[PDB]
Amino acid sequence: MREIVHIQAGQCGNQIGAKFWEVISDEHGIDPTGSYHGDSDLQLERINVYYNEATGNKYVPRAILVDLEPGTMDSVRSGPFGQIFRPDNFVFGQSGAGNNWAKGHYTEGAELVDSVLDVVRKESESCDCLQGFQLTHSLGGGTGSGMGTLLISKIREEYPDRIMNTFSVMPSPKVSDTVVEPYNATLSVHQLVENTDETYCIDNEALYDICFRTLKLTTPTYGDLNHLVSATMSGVTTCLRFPGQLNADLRKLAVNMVPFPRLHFFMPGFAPLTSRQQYRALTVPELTQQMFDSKNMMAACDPRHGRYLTVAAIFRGRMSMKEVDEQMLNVQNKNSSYFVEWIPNNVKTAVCDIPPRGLKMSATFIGNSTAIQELFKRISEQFTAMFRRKAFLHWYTGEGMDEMEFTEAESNMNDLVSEYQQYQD
Amino acid sequence: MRECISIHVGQAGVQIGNACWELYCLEHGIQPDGQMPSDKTIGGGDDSFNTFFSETGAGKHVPRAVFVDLEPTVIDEVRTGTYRQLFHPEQLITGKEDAANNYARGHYTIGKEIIDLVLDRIRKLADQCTGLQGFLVFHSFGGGTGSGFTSLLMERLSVDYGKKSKLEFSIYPAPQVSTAVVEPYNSILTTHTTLEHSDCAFMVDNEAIYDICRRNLDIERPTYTNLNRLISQIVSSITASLRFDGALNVDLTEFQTNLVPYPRIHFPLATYAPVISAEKAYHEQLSVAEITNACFEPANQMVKCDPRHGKYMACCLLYRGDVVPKDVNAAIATIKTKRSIQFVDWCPTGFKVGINYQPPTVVPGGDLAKVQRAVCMLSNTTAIAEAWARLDHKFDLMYAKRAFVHWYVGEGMEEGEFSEAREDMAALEKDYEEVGVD
Amino acid sequence: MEVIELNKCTSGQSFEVILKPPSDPSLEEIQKKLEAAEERRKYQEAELLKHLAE
Amino acid sequence: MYTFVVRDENSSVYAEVSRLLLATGQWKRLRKDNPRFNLMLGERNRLPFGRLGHEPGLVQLVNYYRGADKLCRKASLVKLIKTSPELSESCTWFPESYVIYPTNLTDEREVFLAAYNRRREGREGNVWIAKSSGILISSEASELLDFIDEQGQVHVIQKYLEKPLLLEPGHRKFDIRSWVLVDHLYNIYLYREGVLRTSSEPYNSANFQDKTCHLTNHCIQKEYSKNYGRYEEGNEMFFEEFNQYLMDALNTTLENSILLQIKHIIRSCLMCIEPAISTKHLHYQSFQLFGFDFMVDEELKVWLIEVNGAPACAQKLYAELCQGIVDVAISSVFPLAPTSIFIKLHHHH
Ligand SMILES: Nc1nc2c(ncn2[C@@H]2O[C@H](COP(=O)(O)OP(=O)(O)OP(=O)(O)O)[C@@H](O)[C@H]2O)c(=O)[nH]1
Ligand SMILES: Nc1ncnc2c1ncn2[C@@H]1O[C@H](COP(=O)(O)OP(=O)(O)CP(=O)(O)O)[C@@H](O)[C@H]1O
Ligand SMILES: Nc1nc2c(ncn2[C@@H]2O[C@H](COP(=O)(O)OP(=O)(O)O)[C@@H](O)[C@H]2O)c(=O)[nH]1
Ligand SMILES: COc1cccc(C(=O)Nc2ccccc2F)c1
Ligand SMILES: COc1cccc(C(=O)Nc2ccccc2F)c1
Ligand SMILES: [Ca+2]
Ligand SMILES: [Ca+2]
Ligand SMILES: [Ca+2]
Ligand SMILES: [Mg+2]
Ligand SMILES: [Mg+2]
Ligand SMILES: [Mg+2]
Repeated sequence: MREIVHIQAGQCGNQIGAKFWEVISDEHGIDPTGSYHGDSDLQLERINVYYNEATGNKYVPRAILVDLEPGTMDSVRSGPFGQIFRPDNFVFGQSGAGNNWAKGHYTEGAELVDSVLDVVRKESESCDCLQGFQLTHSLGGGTGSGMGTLLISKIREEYPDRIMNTFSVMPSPKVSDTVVEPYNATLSVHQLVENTDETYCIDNEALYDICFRTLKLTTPTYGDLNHLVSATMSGVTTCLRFPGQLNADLRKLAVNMVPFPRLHFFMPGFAPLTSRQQYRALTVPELTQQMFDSKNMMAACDPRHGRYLTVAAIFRGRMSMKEVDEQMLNVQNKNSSYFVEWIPNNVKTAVCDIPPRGLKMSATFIGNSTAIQELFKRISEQFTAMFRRKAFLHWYTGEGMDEMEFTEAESNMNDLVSEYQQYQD
Repeated sequence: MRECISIHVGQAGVQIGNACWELYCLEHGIQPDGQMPSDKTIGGGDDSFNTFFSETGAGKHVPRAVFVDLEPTVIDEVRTGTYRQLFHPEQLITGKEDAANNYARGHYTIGKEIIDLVLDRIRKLADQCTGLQGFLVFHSFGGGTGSGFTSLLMERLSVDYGKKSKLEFSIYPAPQVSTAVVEPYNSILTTHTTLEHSDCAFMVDNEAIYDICRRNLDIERPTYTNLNRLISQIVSSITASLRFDGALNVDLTEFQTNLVPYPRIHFPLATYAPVISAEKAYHEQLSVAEITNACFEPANQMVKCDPRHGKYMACCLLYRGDVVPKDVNAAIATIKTKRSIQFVDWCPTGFKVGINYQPPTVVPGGDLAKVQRAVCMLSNTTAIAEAWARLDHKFDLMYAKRAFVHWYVGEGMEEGEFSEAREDMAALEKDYEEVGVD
Repeated sequence: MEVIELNKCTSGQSFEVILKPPSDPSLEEIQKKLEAAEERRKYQEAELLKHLAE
Repeated sequence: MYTFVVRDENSSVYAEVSRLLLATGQWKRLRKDNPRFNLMLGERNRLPFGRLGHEPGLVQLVNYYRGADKLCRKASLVKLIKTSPELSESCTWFPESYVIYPTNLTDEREVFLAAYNRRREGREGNVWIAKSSGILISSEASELLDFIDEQGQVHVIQKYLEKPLLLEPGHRKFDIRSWVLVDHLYNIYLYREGVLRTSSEPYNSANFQDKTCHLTNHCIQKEYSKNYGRYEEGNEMFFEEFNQYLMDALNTTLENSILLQIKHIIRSCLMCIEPAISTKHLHYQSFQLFGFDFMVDEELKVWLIEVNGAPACAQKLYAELCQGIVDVAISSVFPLAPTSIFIKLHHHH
């Protein structure tokens, strides 16, 4: 019984989190009311990892919904699987955060954080043996970014020896809501550098390009983007939600993916990504090639611009595990220039027999690459183009922040970039 | 009669232990419920099999075994498995969260809080023994529990049972069946702290077992069940002398006397033949000469290495099945005139031979075919030092960058323990080179 | 090629063939190591809490 | 795409093999410490054979046979010939040799003297040569033994061929170099092209002090000889000229008079150590290029001088031999997407 507590905060965090619970509920056979209706015992083997079991054989997600405005969580409560969440687990204010990191982290968010921790403590007290937490949020807004990182800081103070992982959506000028997103993202990234064990970097720029170029979606929407995130979150959590020769908790996976404490920002990837030729069988070679292809990556960073410290590949569906090893060993032994040679056997493969809904087989890619530095450089440069003119700072100084805190977050992220660069050479 | 207590640590130790005791029962005619019809002494006896099995008043034969794991999922298999009735709950110890492949977590953080409970359970088994010989310890090198807790346990066992021998069955890490990159760290940390507490250690390289399963059993992708059944056959061949009437390796002390002239160099190479696929139409039965000759082919060694380029310090041949001394000696003469068998000048050039007439037992539905005769050679070669050099080199690559070191320091281990353990391994490699130099 | 120490029983036999002649820490100390590592964990955790308190 | 590493920057032979591999567009060179290689062009000394064949899914091959140094060491070769029944102490194609350790350190001092005194008493030629892995030629055992004690490494004293075959005109000594390639299947291939390293000075039996007419080394002739390059360019006569000479002068051929013995010697040496170094059932594979050095006496009997484990090649023959290495040694294990230049010396494995 290795329970995980899920937290979703802000608009982005709650909309991606909702779809995540929609997808995995379908895979485990949980209907919108929490009743089980599957046909395989593998569905219930590890169900308690993400679901609590209530009276009447009902399964309730171990999820806490957080926001500083009601709108998004009203939509969740009225959505497809809205009724499956615990009513007491909705914690929300009315003020909003105005896409303002300071409001989420220091003012509005500070008034609500204690009530969120009460629910978190309630979910944790009922865990036989809590592994750790996972947070879904964006870094470009105010609630998920500002209050999300505030929540991480107070969760680490109370549960210092528990794993803290996040799925973090990084802002991009191509899919943007406001101009202050580089400010909010730079402030958050430093919080994550310190207080998370694993952070999956989901770049809205990559999500957009995949929809526009690969999926041939003329005008991508946030929904189209969240389909990619749902599928990716299901792939990264597959091994914990189903049984197999892989007996790994969050800490074991962290111990084998993070060689240096601050370098824990991952590039996720998924395959296939097919446009509506959608019935064609996808061979193992094709799954492997695409899974390592940059165009299937979701961090908007070119893996050929850096080096892989560690890689984890998860294959789902009925397939030849012999042919899997052959193709995996093929990709490594054919591009060993992009793998650091001072971490032997740093490419690990994991298989799962249950494929996602509507797919014969799939593959999820989790890379700890120094190329991720290009993402932090992009944000850093957008931050500095504005901060050198102190543009839009009054939104933040009005909440009590000083310019010094920005200068320190600027330097903290340039230090992070410099740290990736040394290991890339 | 003198008792032997088996200790199974971590997933590797526990799953291999489960396969061995399954095989032990099949070899001694013990049913899953513990009954043993051929045992005419109900509720006691000092027979050979009694070294591994105690007896209750009701006639149950209970393994002299403790299983220890920091998470319960693997040991829960034993609790609800075919042989659940063999053991009682006091023999199965499980924590709630494992060492996360972190030596420091198993040895220090978690080991400190569970060591005393594990010793208490072992003491209860020891109190049933009239003349305990010592312990057989099964564990992996790579796991956080198999590496970290085992080394702590071995340190304490040397305190609480100073005059008892301790043998090891250790699983050497192979990337083909591992998802962990830190196992070189764990292997070298546990070897350093266990070296002076172990009288004789049989390393099994998962790489070797993996390739034997694919090559000889025609398994395209062997599983832990395939690997463990083959390993339990090798283990059974090694411990048979303790469980059956005989005169060779009759007690644990004799393993050191016959295989380990130098204490630190206590890692004998195991070679086993024949391994024949059960799915075969029907295999030609190999002769004594052929299976004996097979003991000098690298393809059936428990650790891939080249004994042609080392020196031998000791050599035992353990035969099971239809084998007579006449044919063993005739085969040995043929192999000397053909093979490259160089003993060290301060050791006699000879072989100790043991023959058990009962052929190998095969688990029904298993992968191994019933053979009329089989042999396991235990030779203390300097060539096994190739295995340490491989492991130490991977250690050096990661430690030069301090990759993953913070995970260990975070659990209270000092960084100096890495270099302390590495320097000890360097001295071990130098000891091998001093013994096998021309 | 000499054979020595031939022993025979109903379940097997054993012998030796010669082809050619030749030419710890106390319980107290283990507790200190364990407690020392525990103290280092405590110190490191206290520094984290101090950091979070600031 | 195959991958190889280069761990010997001084090998002219495998510097060309590496140049050819890359030219095929189907081989990629990795950093010398990258373990994910198919082929290793290893270092000469302390090559880590123990780390080969442990990479999942990679068939690995190395250009050196582990244990072949027994054949390619001065003292090692002598011990092997005397102790191996296949070669026996009565081996007819190897000069009487002895392993002598300097007194400042088994040893064959007395055995050598016993044979030495026998020749001195029998009026027979008693000229011996001392060398190690720095050569002295003398007819007095006192000088030979004293010269070795002044050194601090093992030496070998073997009988000096006092009746060498002398080329005309010039009246000059020579030796024959043969390149042999043993592949992973332990096939023994003899390169069809050999080279005679000739001395450009007249052979003088009444003066072993001047070692320029006695040592046919390409470096000694080009440094201490005053007729270097007179009769043949670079004191290198090739088989076509030598075969034409043997016909004109001795009314015989190179195949009949010499090559039959050379092929016999090669097979005998390599078959002897095959059980010790074969990689047939090993987790990795080996091949290796050897340089056999022979001497011919005036009776047209061939004598084995030494075996070189890391030989160089005659400038004119680098392209053909190196290509031949890629064909039978490398591509035979890693095929790509004639009239062979080698002579296969058949044998029983
Ligand atoms: N031969 C064999 N090897 C195993 C088996 N189980 C695990 N291993 C190997 O053991 C190493 C991993 O260590 P484990 O024993 O699984 O870990 P542990 O001892 O339980 O310690 P934790 O980290 O707390 O889980 C890897 O090299 C595996 O390949 C098994 O059943 N048979
Ligand atoms: N027993 C012997 N009788 C006559 N000449 C001999 C001899 N031993 C050596 N030589 C001469 O010495 C020369 C080289 O000797 P040797 O081969 O032992 O040194 P070396 O190994 O440094 C040269 P290489 O390795 O390139 O063949 C040969 O060309 C040969 O002419
Ligand atoms: N991928 C994705 N990104 C989103 C979604 N909603 C908002 N974003 C991004 O999140 C950032 C805005 O933060 P938001 O979550 O709306 O602010 P918050 O409610 O205060 O946490 C911008 O970078 C948006 O592009 C969504 O549904 N999917
Ligand atoms: C001169 O060009 C500039 C200057 C300053 C900032 C940016 C920029 O890219 N802004 C941005 C990036 C991600 C999300 C929202 C954003 F507003 C561009
Ligand atoms: C919130 O973050 C999470 C949640 C659940 C699982 C993981 C994870 O890292 N899983 C994993 C990594 C490598 C290989 C196989 C795996 F299953 C991360
Ligand atoms: Ca307020
Ligand atoms: Ca009895
Ligand atoms: Ca002891
Ligand atoms: Mg918004
Ligand atoms: Mg475990
Ligand atoms: Mg030489």
